Amino acid sequence: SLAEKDIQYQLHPYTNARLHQELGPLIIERGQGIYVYDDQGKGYIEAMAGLMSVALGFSNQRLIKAAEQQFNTLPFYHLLNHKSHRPSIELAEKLIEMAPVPMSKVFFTNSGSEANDTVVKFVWYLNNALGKPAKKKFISRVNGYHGVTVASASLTGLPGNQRGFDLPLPGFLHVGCPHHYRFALAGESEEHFADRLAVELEQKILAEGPETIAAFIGEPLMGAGGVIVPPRTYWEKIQKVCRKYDILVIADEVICGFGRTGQMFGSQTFGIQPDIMVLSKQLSSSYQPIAAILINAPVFEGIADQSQALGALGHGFTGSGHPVATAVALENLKIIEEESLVEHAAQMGQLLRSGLQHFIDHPLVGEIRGCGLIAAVELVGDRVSKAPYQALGTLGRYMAGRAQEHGMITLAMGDAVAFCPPLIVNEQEVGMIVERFARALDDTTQWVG
Amino acid sequence: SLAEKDIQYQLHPYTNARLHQELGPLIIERGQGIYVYDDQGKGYIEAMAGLMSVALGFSNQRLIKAAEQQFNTLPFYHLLNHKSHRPSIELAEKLIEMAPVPMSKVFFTNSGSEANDTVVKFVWYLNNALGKPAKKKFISRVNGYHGVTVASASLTGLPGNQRGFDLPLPGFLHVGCPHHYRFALAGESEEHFADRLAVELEQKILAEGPETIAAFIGEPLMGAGGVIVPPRTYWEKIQKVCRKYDILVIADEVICGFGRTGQMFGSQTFGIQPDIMVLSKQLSSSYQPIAAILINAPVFEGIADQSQALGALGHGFTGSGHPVATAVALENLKIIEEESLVEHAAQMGQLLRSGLQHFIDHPLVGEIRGCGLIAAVELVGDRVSKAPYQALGTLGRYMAGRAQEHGMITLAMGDAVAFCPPLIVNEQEVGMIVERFARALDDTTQWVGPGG
Ligand SMILES: Cc1ncc(COP(=O)(O)O)c(CN)c1O
Ligand SMILES: Cc1ncc(COP(=O)(O)O)c(CN)c1O
Repeated sequence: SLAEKDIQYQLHPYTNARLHQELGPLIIERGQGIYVYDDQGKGYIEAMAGLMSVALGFSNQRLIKAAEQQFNTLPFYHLLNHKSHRPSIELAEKLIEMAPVPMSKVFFTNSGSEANDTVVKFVWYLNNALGKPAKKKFISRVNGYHGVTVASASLTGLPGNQRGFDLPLPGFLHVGCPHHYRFALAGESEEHFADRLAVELEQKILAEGPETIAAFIGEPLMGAGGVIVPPRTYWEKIQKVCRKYDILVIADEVICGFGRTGQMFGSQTFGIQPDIMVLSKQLSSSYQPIAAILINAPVFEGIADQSQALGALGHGFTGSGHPVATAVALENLKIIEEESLVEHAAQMGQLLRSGLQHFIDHPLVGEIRGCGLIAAVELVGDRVSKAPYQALGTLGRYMAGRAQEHGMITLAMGDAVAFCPPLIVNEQEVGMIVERFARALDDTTQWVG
Repeated sequence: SLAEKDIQYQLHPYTNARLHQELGPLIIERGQGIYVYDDQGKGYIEAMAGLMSVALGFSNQRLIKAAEQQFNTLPFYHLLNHKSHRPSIELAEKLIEMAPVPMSKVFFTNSGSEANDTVVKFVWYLNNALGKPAKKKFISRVNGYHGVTVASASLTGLPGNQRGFDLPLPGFLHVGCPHHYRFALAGESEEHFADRLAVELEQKILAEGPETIAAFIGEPLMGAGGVIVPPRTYWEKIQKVCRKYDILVIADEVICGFGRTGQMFGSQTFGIQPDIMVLSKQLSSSYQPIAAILINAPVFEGIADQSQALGALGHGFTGSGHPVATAVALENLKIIEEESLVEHAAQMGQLLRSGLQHFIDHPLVGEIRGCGLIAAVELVGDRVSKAPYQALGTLGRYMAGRAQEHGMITLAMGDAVAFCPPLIVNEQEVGMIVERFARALDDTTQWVGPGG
C-alpha cells in the first residue's frame, strides 16, 4: 500500500518517527478551494491554508496556467554572473513598488529559512564592509519562528527547534515573547507590558555592548509560535530602542505577508518601518517554493561596495529567482490585488474572530487571540491558574485530532489551535470552521470529563 | 526597459553588484533542447546545462505535463505531523531502490544548501541520540562546494564563499583539495598523493581528538571547484581512515547525481560507500527546486529514537517534498531510466573528452580533466610552472566571454573552462560544443600571443 511505502521510505518533519512506523501517514490525494481530500475520499477544510501559505486555495487555474506558460518558455534559468530573466525582474519590480516602506533591491531564495539565513550573512557582510567587525549579534524573541537552518533555527525561539540540535549558535540572543496573557505581571496594562519589553531589549543591548548588536528580527505577530499578537505600543517602543543603538529592524513577513493580518503587510498593521523584509508562503500561495528578501538603500549600498571589493557577492542558490516560481508568484500577487483579497480577508477575519468569541466563557478556553484572518484559541486545564491539563500540549493534541475527525485540518501550537484559512474563504465557510472547532471543543470537554 | 528594471530592483547572486549597475544583465528569454536564446534572439548552447543541472534540456514536455497533472490534483501539501502525499512517497521509494548502497529513508528539502545544512543538524542530533555529545565536528576539503547557508558555506572550501561572511563557523574543518595537477609534490604519483591526503586526514582527526569528529563530506568529483577528479585510491584510503575512527562518510552528489559521471552516481564511479547521500539539480533537471537526503539504517535509527524521546523531530521546511517538485523529479528519473541516459551520457562524455584532447599540446592548455559528461580545460600562461597568464582567472574569464560570442554558455572556475551539457546532448551537438571551445581558444591564443 502507499501508506506502507511511506513508512518504509520517508523521514517526516515535525513527526515522532517511531509513532509514524506504527500509525503511518494521513495521505492527502487532492484539493480544491479551501478543501483537501484523503485517499479514502474524506474532505477536510484546510483551516491552516496548508502551512499558513495557500492564499488562493488548492485549485486556482490562473497560477497553474502561469506555471505552464513559463514551463513552455524557459523552465529553468539562473541569476548568476549577470544572467537574468523576465519573471524575476517583473516580480522584483512588483515587490519593491508594493513595499510598505522605501526598498532598494530584492534577493530571491527558495525558502523562508534560506531567506533569514541569507539575511544573517548579508548583515555580517554589511558590517564587515562598514568596518564594524564586532557588530554581528542578532536579537530574536522567545516563541519566534524564523526557520530551521543552523542559523535561522538559532533565530527561532521555540525550544522544540533547538533541543538535540546544539542550538542556538553563539551570538544569537532572545528577549521576551510579547504575550500579555502569559508574561504580563498581575494587573499590568498592555502599554506597561510594552514598556517593560522595551526596557528588557535596551538592557540586553547595554549588557552585550551596543557595538556588538547588528539586528533585531521579529514577525509582526508570531505565527507558528501560537498566533501571538504583540501588546499595543510594543513595535513603536521597540523600534525607538533599535534606532537609538543603530540596530537593523528585520520584519519577518513569511506568514504576515500579503493580506494575512488585515493589511497587505504585518509591517502596515503594526506600524513597523523595517530595514529588511522577508517574504514567502502567500507570495506564491505555496504553489512554488519561493521567498524574497527586500533590503533598503543603505543595506544594498554597503553590500554592493563589498561585492565590488571582493570581486562578486559570494552567495546564491541554484533556485534563486527560479523562472517558474517567480512567474507563479507574480500572477499570485496580481490576483490578490485584482480580487481585492486583502479587504475580503479582513472582512472574513472579523466573522472568524466574532464566531470564536462566542466561546470566550467556555471552561477550557484560556484566551482567544487574532488579527485579520489569523486566530488561535488557547485551551487550559484551569482558567484561574492558566495551568495545562496534565502537561502543555495535551489539550492541543486532542483538539487537533478531533478537528480532523470533524473534517478540519488545524495545527496545535502547544494547547492553542490555530486558524489561518485561505484568503478566498467565504462567510459560510468561516461558519463551518467555527462549527468544526465547536464540535472538537465539545469532544475535548467530554474527554477531560 | 527590462534591463533597466533588472538593474533597479534585483541584487544578483555571484555578481559584482556595482559592475552589474554599469553593464546590466544578459536576459535569457526562452530555451529548447540544449539551447537558450537571449532577448535579442541570439541562440546559445547551454554547455553547462544551466547550473550543471538541466539533465533533460529546456523543453522536456513529459516534465511540463507531470507538473500540470500534479497542479490540477494537489498543488501544495506538506509532510509535517504524519501528513503525506503520493508523489513524495513514490519519489522516496524510487530513490531508495536506485541507491548505490543500502539506504533507509529520504528527507526532502528545496535546495542542496538546505540539504547539507540539514545533514549537519541530523548528524549533531544523531550523535546526541547515541550519547556521543562531543562527536560534532565536520571535515570537508579546500575548494569543495556544499552550498551557501551559514553552516553549508562553512562546509564549502572556496574562499569566495567565506571571505567577508565570518566563516567558517567553529567545528568546520578543511583538509587538502585532492587535485594532483595543483597540489601533488613534484614527481609524486596519484597513489602517493592519495596516501599523503589520507595521512593529513588521520593527523587532523588525531590532532582534534577522534571522539570529536562526526563526519567527512565530499563531492565524489568537485563541481564548482573546477571539475576536480580525485587521484586514484583517494576514496578507498580516505574511507579506510573514516571507518577506522567511526566517522560518517557523506557523498555530496548534488552535481554527480543521475548520470553525470558515467554511472548513475559518483559514489559508483569512485567506489564510495556513503552513510548519507545529498541529491539535487539533475533530480528534477532543475525544472523545480528540490533536493533529497538519503540516510542509511544506522543514521535513521538514532534520529528516530531521539524523535520519540523528544516528542517529534523539530525540523522541516514548508516546501519539504512539495508535491509538484516531487512529481516532476519522479517523472525526470523515469525518463533517465527509460531513455538509457546514463549510458548515452557516458558515450557523449567520451566524444567530448576526445574532442578537447585535440588541444592537449596547446601552449595555454595545462590540463584536460573530467569523467562521464563533466569536463574542464584548465588554461595556464606557462605549462612548466603552471602559472596563470596575468592574474589567476584571466584566461578563464576571456575564454567564457569568447565562448558566449561564439554562441555557447560555459562557466569559468578560475582558469578552468567547464563543460556539463544536458544528458540529452547528441553527437553533432558535442561536436558543436568542442568547435565553439576551439573558436574561443583560437581568439584567446591570438589575444595572449604565446610565441614560444
Ligand atoms: C514567520 C516565519 N518565518 C520563517 C519561516 C521559515 O520558512 P520555510 O519553512 O519556507 O523555510 C517560517 C516557516 N513556518 C515562518 O512561519
Ligand atoms: C556539490 C554541491 N553541493 C551543494 C550545492 C548547493 O545547492 P543549492 O544551490 O541548491 O543550495 C551545490 C550547488 N551548485 C553543489 O554544486
